[PDB]
Amino acid sequence: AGRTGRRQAIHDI
Amino acid sequence: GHMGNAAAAKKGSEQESVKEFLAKAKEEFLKKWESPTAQLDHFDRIKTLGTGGRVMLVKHKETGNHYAMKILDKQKVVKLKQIEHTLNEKRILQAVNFPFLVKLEFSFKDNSNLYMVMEYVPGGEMFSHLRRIGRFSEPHARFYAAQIVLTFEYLHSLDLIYRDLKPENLLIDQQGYIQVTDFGFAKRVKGRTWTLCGTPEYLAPEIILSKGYNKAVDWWALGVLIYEMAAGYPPFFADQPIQIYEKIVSGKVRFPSHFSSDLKDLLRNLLQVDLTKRFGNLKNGVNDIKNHKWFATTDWIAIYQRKVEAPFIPKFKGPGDTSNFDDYEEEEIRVSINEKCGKEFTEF
Ligand SMILES: NCCNS(=O)(=O)c1cccc2cnccc12
Repeated sequence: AGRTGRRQAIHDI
Repeated sequence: GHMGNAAAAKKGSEQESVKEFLAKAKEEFLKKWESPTAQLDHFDRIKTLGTGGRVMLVKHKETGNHYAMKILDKQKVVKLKQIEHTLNEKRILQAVNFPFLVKLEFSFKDNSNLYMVMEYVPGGEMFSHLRRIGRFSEPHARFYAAQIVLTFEYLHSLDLIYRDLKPENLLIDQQGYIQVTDFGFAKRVKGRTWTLCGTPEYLAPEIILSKGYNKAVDWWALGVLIYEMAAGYPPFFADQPIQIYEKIVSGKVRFPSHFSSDLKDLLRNLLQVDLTKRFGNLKNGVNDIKNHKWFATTDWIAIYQRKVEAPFIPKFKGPGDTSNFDDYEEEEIRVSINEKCGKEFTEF
């Protein structure tokens, strides 16, 4: 199981 | 050896020509970095192409050319501490020049927003096509991967780190070639940098572990991309970011049984936790990648010249066609009568 949609960038931790 | 006389010399001379190309490219980059517009009412807004900023298809009123206009809220950029990143994005895109990097055409700001007007790439995101088809065959994935290798060879030679490789940020152009977008985490980095940023599935372990890391995080990300293109899913896969991070740091990669041994070898050397061993970070530099067996059929010059037949050519229904993009909720572009964050964005 995991993320199949578009993935947002992270800016911290 | 592996190569006979003619092969060995041809490759050596090839590598020397790359050095010469890169030296000239750096001259041109630095000149533009040293001596670098429009306004909103010059464009008709048509449709939103992506959200995250927000990117809209626009049409230039005087010429009728279509463009992709990135709109950033100045207040949102300040709150998220992305001021420097957003200045990096504009300045870098303004100065680079490479066939697989999206071209910035105009940039400007108003009371509420920053705007970056880029070439419109109508074939859609690699992400959509990948999720639709499932996975790419190895030759198909290799065609795209070769373009990323060349793009990173170019960027890294300019001491530019990219830091957000993923299929969402790779657009397919009318000839089936790649356009890299999204330079918001791109940065001039001679050596180490420390910002925790990127997309979870694509982060190298040294980022997650809060190390001062270097341009080799881009080569790790290339391994993630190649894996995801060839498998249909990335190597470190979980519903929540913390679970993703735990898998990355373990590093224990498993491969589909349809992966060739050449592909697995390449990926074990890119998805290498030990930086003294990671391809792209060693004495032989990018040539460890370009000369790997999985790339033995790749004519690097022909890829650069766009003379290789692409595995997939998007259906192009005309100028302004958005049929290769998903639909998004459309929001007003509201411009306050009061200037916001003028001091923060003076250099923009
Ligand atoms: N990160 C998602 C990439 N897609 S996007 O943001 O809509 C996007 C961003 C930058 C340039 C583009 C050119 N043509 C189409 C889309 C463009």
